[PDB]
Amino acid sequence: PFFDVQKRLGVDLDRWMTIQSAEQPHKIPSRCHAFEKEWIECAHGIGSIRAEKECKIEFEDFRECLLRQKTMKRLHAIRRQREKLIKEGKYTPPPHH
Amino acid sequence: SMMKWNRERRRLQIEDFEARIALMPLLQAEKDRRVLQMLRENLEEEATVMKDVPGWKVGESVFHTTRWVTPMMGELYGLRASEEVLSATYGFIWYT
Amino acid sequence: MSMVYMNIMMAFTVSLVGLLMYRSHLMSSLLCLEGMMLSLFVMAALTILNSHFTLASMMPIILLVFAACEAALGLSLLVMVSNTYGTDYVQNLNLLQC
Amino acid sequence: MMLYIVFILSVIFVMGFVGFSSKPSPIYGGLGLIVSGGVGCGIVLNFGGSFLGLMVFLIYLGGMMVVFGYTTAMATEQYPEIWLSNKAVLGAFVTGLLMEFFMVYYVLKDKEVEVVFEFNGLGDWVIYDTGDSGFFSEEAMGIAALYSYGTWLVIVTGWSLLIGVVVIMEITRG
Amino acid sequence: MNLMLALLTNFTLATLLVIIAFWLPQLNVYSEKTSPYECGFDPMGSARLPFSMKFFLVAITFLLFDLEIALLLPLPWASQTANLNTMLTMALFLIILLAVSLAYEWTQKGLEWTE
Amino acid sequence: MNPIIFIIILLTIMLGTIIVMISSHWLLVWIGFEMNMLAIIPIMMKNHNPRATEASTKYFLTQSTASMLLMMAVIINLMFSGQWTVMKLFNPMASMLMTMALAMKLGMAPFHFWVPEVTQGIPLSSGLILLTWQKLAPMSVLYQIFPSINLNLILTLSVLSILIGGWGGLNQTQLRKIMAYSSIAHMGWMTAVLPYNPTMTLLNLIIYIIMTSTMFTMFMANSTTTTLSLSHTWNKTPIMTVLILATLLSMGGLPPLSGFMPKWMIIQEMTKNNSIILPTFMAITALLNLYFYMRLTYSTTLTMFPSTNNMKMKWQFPLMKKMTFLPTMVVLSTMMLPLTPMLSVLE
Amino acid sequence: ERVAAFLKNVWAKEPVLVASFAIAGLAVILPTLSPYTKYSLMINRATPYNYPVPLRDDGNMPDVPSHPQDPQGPSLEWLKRL
Amino acid sequence: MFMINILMLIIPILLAVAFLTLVERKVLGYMQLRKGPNVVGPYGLLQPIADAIKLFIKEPLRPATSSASMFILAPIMALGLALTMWIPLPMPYPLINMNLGVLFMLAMSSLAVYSILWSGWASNSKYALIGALRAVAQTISYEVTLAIILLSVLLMSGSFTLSTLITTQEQMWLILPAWPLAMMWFISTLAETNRAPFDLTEGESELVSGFNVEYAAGPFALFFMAEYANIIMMNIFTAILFLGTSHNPHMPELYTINFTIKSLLLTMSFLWIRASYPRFRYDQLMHLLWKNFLPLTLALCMWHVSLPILTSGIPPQT
Amino acid sequence: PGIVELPSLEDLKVQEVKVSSSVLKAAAHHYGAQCDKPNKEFMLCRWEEKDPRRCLEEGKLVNQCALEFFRQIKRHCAEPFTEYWTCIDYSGLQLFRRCRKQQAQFDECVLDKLGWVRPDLGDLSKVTKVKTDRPLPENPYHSRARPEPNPEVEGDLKPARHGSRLFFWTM
Ligand SMILES: CCCCCCCCCCCCCCCCCC(=O)OC[C@H](COP(=O)(O)OCCN)OC(=O)CCCCCCCCCCCCCCCCC
Ligand SMILES: CCCCCCCCCCCCCCCCCC(=O)OC[C@H](COP(=O)(O)OCCN)OC(=O)CCCCCCCCCCCCCCCCC
Ligand SMILES: CCCCCCCCCCCCO[C@@H]1O[C@H](CO)[C@@H](O[C@H]2O[C@H](CO)[C@@H](O)[C@H](O)[C@H]2O)[C@H](O)[C@H]1O
Ligand SMILES: CCCCCCCCCCCCO[C@@H]1O[C@H](CO)[C@@H](O[C@H]2O[C@H](CO)[C@@H](O)[C@H](O)[C@H]2O)[C@H](O)[C@H]1O
Ligand SMILES: CCCCCCCCCCCCO[C@@H]1O[C@H](CO)[C@@H](O[C@H]2O[C@H](CO)[C@@H](O)[C@H](O)[C@H]2O)[C@H](O)[C@H]1O
Ligand SMILES: CCCCCCCCCCCCO[C@@H]1O[C@H](CO)[C@@H](O[C@H]2O[C@H](CO)[C@@H](O)[C@H](O)[C@H]2O)[C@H](O)[C@H]1O
Repeated sequence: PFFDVQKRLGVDLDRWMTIQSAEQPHKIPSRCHAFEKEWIECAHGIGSIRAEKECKIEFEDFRECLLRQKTMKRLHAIRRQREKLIKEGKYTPPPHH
Repeated sequence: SMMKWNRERRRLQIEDFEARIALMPLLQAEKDRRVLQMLRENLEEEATVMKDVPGWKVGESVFHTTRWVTPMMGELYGLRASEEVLSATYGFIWYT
Repeated sequence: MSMVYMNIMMAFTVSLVGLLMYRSHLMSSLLCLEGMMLSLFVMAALTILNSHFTLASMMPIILLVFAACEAALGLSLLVMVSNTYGTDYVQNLNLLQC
Repeated sequence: MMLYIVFILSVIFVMGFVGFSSKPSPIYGGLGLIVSGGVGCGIVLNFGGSFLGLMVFLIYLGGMMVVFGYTTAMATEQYPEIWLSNKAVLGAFVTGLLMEFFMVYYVLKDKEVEVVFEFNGLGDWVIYDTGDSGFFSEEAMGIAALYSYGTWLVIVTGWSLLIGVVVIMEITRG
Repeated sequence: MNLMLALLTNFTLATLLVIIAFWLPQLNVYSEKTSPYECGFDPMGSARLPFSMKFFLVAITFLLFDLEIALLLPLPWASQTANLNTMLTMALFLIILLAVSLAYEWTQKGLEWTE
Repeated sequence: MNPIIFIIILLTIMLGTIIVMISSHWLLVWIGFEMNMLAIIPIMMKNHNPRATEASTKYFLTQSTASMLLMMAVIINLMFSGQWTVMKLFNPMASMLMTMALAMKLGMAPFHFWVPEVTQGIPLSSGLILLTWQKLAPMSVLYQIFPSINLNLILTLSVLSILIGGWGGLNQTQLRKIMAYSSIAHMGWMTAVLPYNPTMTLLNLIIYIIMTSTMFTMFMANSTTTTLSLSHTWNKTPIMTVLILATLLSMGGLPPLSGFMPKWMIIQEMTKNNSIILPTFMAITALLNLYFYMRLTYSTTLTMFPSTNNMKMKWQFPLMKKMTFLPTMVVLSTMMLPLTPMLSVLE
Repeated sequence: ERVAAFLKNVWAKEPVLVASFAIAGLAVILPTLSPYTKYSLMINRATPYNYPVPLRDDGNMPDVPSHPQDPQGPSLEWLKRL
Repeated sequence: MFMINILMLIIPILLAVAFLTLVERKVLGYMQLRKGPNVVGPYGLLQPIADAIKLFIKEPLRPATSSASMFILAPIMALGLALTMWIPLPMPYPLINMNLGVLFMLAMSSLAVYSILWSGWASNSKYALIGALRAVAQTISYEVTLAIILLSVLLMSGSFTLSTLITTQEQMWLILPAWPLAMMWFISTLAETNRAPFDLTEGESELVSGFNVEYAAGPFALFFMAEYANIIMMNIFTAILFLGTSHNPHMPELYTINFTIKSLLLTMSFLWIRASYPRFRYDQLMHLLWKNFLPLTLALCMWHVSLPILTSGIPPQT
Repeated sequence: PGIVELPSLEDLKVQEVKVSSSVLKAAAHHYGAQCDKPNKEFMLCRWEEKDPRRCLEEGKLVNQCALEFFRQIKRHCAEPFTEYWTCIDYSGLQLFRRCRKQQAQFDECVLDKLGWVRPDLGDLSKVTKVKTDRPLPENPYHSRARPEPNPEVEGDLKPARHGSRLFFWTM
């Protein structure tokens, strides 16, 4: 905040909703709760300039949880390789799949 | 009249909620084995489909952390009939 | 990203272009403003719902509330524009070039 | 085909946006916004937000009813323009559909698409959560928390709505 | 599915009734028959001419009031909170400000139609 | 407007600005802008004439558009970081959209077209709020997001604002349009130094507000809105012509007046970072601002323009306007250079 | 006296608004006077939407029960009698 | 088996609607010291069939000045949405069990207004336009009060599920603790259904036929079927809300009989009211809701938030 | 970034408790009391370990206790129980309040024949303590080492040397 009246007065106006790992109703956790907790605790107190490099691993995992871009790339590759073998007659899925 | 009836309805809700709490351990244990079984099967059939691929390593994580991560729908049902995928994704929302 | 985001982001962009490319009626542009907010509501709701950000579920509702305050404000000015000129045409609002 | 339900609704979402963004008579623009609001409710509902989806539809139906009334009063002409009646409106309308149709055609063909930024076209279900078994709706718990956690939000929104009434009275008192 | 099937069936039933209504009866179309109705004499001016709205201010107020109910409809769920002291205060606070805004518009003659 | 309603609306303009400055959550920042926009519009329409209606409409369309781009940035930021904290943004596309959104709110070039027109179409008291108080909220956001702002984008906006503000004011005879283009020119200095030292952005902002408040108060004191109407002031109140002269020379940045202080501290910060060409270009281009300030001093104080016979009637009546704080503001606008090291209070 | 003179007038002219304000006043006032209000929050607390995660017995938690039917822990006898 | 269930819902709806037209004409007739249809079939029992056949073999007209697509669309929307209103109704089991059934009904009621607005506008005739703009005023009059009336009742039920209202009223009808809301709800449904004394969007004696003046034959019939279907559906909704029928899970047909009797009588009350009163002026309708119901509805909403909390009788969420 | 370690299909094998939810619900209250210990040892494990792979053994003991619990009912109270859950299964919501008569018959049967007492209202929602011989995990999140904090600035605040030192200013 430009003026930190919330800290000066010790009143919580909006920071209860700033992060998804904050206290939720009935303790419902977000899907990326662990990832964001790890990132927040890694970067706590050292500043963004340091956190940008020293907490890169935690932030990258957190980003992967949020948007799942690497997982979708991986699944898109497997699904592509399956259609490659189905038409070429080189693989029969199992019954359970 | 509504006060008394709503009090009793609240005592009934607590009994119903507690029966669920009694069974959650068993349901949780079943869910863990089922999820792990589905992931294991996905891994078996990943190896065959992607054996020939040059740089592939089967079952590689996308995460730097080795911590257990809950799979998303595509990870778990990625290679299964649409009937089962459709039921697992939209079955609840589409149930009347 | 997931494919749904392609069409929601596209819808926002379409309405933004619709807002920035005026015709005559001022009412038509106010509609494009309302459409822009609708895409933002949907785009925000998807993110919050999919990530299970429980407390953020109220945020889209708050978005609609200030959307109505904007629409009501927009319509109020349209009434005055219409009263002055007898149309809601935006080419009539050119007195302030000089 | 049903696994692509959110995608199909989102295609109609854009088509409704192209509808009112090309800016025909506001009568038809309101129609396009109602369709988009309707399918938009369908999109959000399919992500588990039944209350959010129905609410945005309900609000926008009320809003477009007022817009309709104001249109017949303040935004009408002798020959209200449909999408085919005007060359600028038709060009924008066609351009929107063709841009939309080509994004759809290529994202489906490749299960992926680069339209400025990369979008994956595996189907929208793949990102969904896999383990739900609570005795409540998480969206309902989050929304209801507005009255226990969102004291500050309640105050600023409630105050803004009251000021809103005061302001529109001022603005329209010639 | 059940929901989409139900909507499709209803609106298809309505569409079929219209198709029958137009294709079954014998038609005889000429200019005078299809002319606009106005009690026997030809209309004076287009029906597309502007139609003044005398309740325009209530109509804008409806938009603001119609969003208030979106804020209030969650109240049955909010009543399940453990923090009932805050919830009851904010629920009453919101409704009172709605009443105050109504009383203001009423006292300022916003609810009277322009003559 | 009922006097009580005017006070409630004014306090809501301030509350929306305050909310932006104290919020740690992007949603509450957006709410603050929306609340501020809602309250200011009736102040623009206060006199109810076609020009006020046109001004308010143009203002509403611009600010409402900026808010949608502002909220788009917030939601994109949420997708790529999963949080709402007001700080650096985590996506370059979000940074651009937010930066443009704040540029339109400030009226920086090339999003500047509304500022001259809106300022001309509303009274002087409303124009004072628009060109002063309304800068606080967008600047307070830039002050917090600058570590992620694109340097080329922000310096491009600053360069264009200084050029367009300087050129735009050369062709104006209307005082409200002169102040509007001056405001655009001064906005550029504030953002030009923001990437290097945000403390100098605040200093320029504060000094700009004091000088701009002083000028508007003096225009209100005499109910003058055009160059020629202001040229009669020497015949009514000679003292006010000297205050205008001192204030205008200050806004031109001439030593030893206060308005030189921000130009001086901004050039220092830019040179420390090996930025030599840009401050030189900025200082020379600010001579355009000095030019059309100097014209006003000529027609107002340093010559005596023709008067009218009816002007004699005004000699017999005193100034009744409140002129709140004008004695303090004019002294601050002019005699503050010896206290420059006090800028560390803003650190 | 003016208390009744004003009230009688509004009863005659706008009984709808008289009833509205009386009902709204009771809503604001009675919750602070009712002795049953305290149970509203207790009942909401006693409703178990979540699993009660057990604690690692570390050898000194006398107030915590080992079995759900142990005498320790909160009881709902007050709720059966409500 | 679901498709069969759909047909066993909408075929009976349309048959009940057809014979509601006969019942109205007989009930009005006897209240008017006459008989009403008693020649076409015994006791006029074939009269609805004659009218239906008549209209659908009548020539349908597309006015020269009308907007063709919107002209056709509006009646299709009217009947389609009218039938959609019935799917979440628990009689005692809904066809579609919805978590937010009440909210669904509200949204669909709002959408059905556009079948009035678009038909009137698409007709491109002055009486049709005047009728449609009366529908705008009518919606503005009742919609806000209608939603808040429901909210106050649902604070006792605890959910937006229609089937929960059956559970809520197992000991006692909600009409007892909320008869002031029942009063205001009942009037709001007359306005919502465009029924006398709020028959303004048609306003025969003023607007000839208002929004549907240019409609003939089958397209006109669709509007008639829609309105009469909504009249029945809104009184079923009123019966569920305020006169909850007890449900025995093993004898579900006893619920249906008791609930059907209640819904019929409430529908007869609509006809009775039509026979009794003059018509409102449409600005006087707006002042009725905003200056009388809304202040009272807001006060009662405050009361019904506080009352469960102060009496420790908040209903279960589930 | 690593291979995800999954148990083999052999390790995931256990004799399932294959009864319907109506059966589970009808026996829930007694099952909550009779199988509390393995159940609460499994739930402590899952919440501490945060890994389904790390609690498989505890999961099996939950299953084994369930089967043992249901075998006791089958031996001694099959008919009274079959009536009870048959009544529960009829209800679309599976409500307890529609089968108090059959519940009483089942309850008294298990009480007489096995000494099983039904838990009271509020018993099964209690937070209980459980003794375990499994060691508390050390780094359940697999956290890396936290970056070191910025070196703290400490000392006695002295006046600025020669003042501001801004250009010519001497103070
Ligand atoms: C301190 C360290 C920092 C250094 C920064 C610089 C500090 C100076 C800041 C100045 C602040 C503004 C206040 C200046 C006070 C001027 C007093 C004055 O001008 O006399 C008043 C008189 C007004 O007339 P009146 O009140 O009616 O008296 C009877 C005559 N009719 O006036 C008149 O009648 C004059 C009318 C004719 C106009 C002549 C204009 C030329 C003289 C202008 C001199 C002031 C220039 C100030 C600019 C800065 C100078 C460095
Ligand atoms: C302003 C006077 C000059 C007028 C011509 C304008 C010149 C250009 C103005 C631009 C700024 C340049 C100022 C240059 C001096 C600033 C640097 C400086 O002076 O050092 C810091 C100064 C303390 O001075 P120091 O060296 O410590 O000597 C102490 C003597 N007791 O601490 C300071 O910074 C404050 C000193 C500012 C200089 C003016 C104040 C001197 C005190 C006299 C005030 C008047 C008191 C009498 C009041 C009369 C009331 C009618
Ligand atoms: C006024 C304009 C109106 C239109 C508004 C449209 C808004 C659309 C928002 C889409 C946001 C996408 O944002 C963009 O995503 C891609 C992901 O591949 C990122 O891509 C980049 O960063 C990520 C990791 O940081 C990696 O993919 C890689 O380093 C690089 O490709 C971009 O850094 C980011 O800018
Ligand atoms: C008013 C105009 C409205 C325009 C609406 C436009 C809707 C957009 C069209 C989306 C069409 C989606 O099309 C969908 O693509 C996927 C491609 O995997 C198909 O899914 C496919 O998956 C597997 C792949 O192993 C195939 O074996 C299977 O045969 C096929 O179904 C779906 O069968 C198809 O329904
Ligand atoms: C224009 C602005 C208008 C603002 C109007 C604000 C009106 C607010 C009136 C007070 C509303 C709440 O009133 C207050 O509610 C709480 C609980 O709900 C009551 O609290 C009571 O019940 C709660 C639990 O339910 C217990 O924790 C508490 O010990 C008990 O006293 C208070 O006794 C009562 O004083
Ligand atoms: C907490 C919610 C419940 C509390 C009630 C909240 C709503 C309060 C409504 C406004 C109350 C005061 O504001 C209102 O002022 C106008 C003055 O023009 C009065 O209105 C006056 O003219 C109108 C039209 O002829 C009529 O209502 C009436 O004949 C007369 O009293 C109202 O009688 C009074 O009610």
